[PDB]
Amino acid sequence: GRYLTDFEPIQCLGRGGFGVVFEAKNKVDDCNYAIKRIRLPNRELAREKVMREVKALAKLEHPGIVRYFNAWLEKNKVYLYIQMQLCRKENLKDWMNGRCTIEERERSVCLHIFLQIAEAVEFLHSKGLMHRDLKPSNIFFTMDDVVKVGDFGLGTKLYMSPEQIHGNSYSHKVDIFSLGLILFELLYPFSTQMERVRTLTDVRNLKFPPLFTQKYPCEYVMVQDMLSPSPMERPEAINIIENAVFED
Ligand SMILES: Nc1nccc2scc(-c3ccc4c(c3)CCN4C(=O)Cc3ccccc3)c12
Repeated sequence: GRYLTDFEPIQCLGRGGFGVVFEAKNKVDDCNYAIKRIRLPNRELAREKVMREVKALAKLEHPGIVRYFNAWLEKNKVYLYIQMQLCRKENLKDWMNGRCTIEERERSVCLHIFLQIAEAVEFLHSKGLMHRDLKPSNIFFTMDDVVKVGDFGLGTKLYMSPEQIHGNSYSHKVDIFSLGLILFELLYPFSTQMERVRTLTDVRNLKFPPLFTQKYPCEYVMVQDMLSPSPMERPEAINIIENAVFED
């Protein structure tokens, strides 16, 4: 089909239960792209849902949202292709892994990163959309270093709000919970992978390393709020963006 004819596959970038993402070079324009292939549901109503979802996402233009290029269908069982700007190999998880000391995690740089994520989320919320899948392995950097919120719309539960885990009804407030943990994680580097999971699961339960609360008193209170078991109590993305910790 169009994919094999117009593109040269380079490598596989990711494989969820949803679909697959490939790096592919367009033969005509010579640029490399990230192309997600999704198996389309056989049922009529489920297909219409997905096709409306595509039409909503295609309208999205924001500094913190990956640039969209094209979407199309191909028959084998039908597949939906979505062609997006190719971000860097190193995602936010990799970024944090390569910087394991306090000196390597400068306050300003970390907050500038978090702010861009938070602004992308605020933009989606204001449109009536939620992200649902905010985690460091799904947060990207463009070639020119702009932070991008990852794949969404159509893995660990470590960043997933309690209500979202339990299959309970939920709102945009789920993204705020995810934001809290990411803010903590940006400011608190880890020696080992096991320390990371040990500490993060505690932070989910509102139990904080005493060195974090003393070094980051303001953002501690903020993270505490964003991590309420009760979604109503979590602040709006706009409130977080306008918080005093992002003054300068
Ligand atoms: N863009 C990417 N660059 C490098 C590696 C990877 S791994 C996954 C992606 C990626 C990122 C974002 C998105 C996708 C793959 C598919 C759809 N999409 C979105 O952000 C959703 C969206 C679709 C259409 C318009 C706006 C947003 C990736």
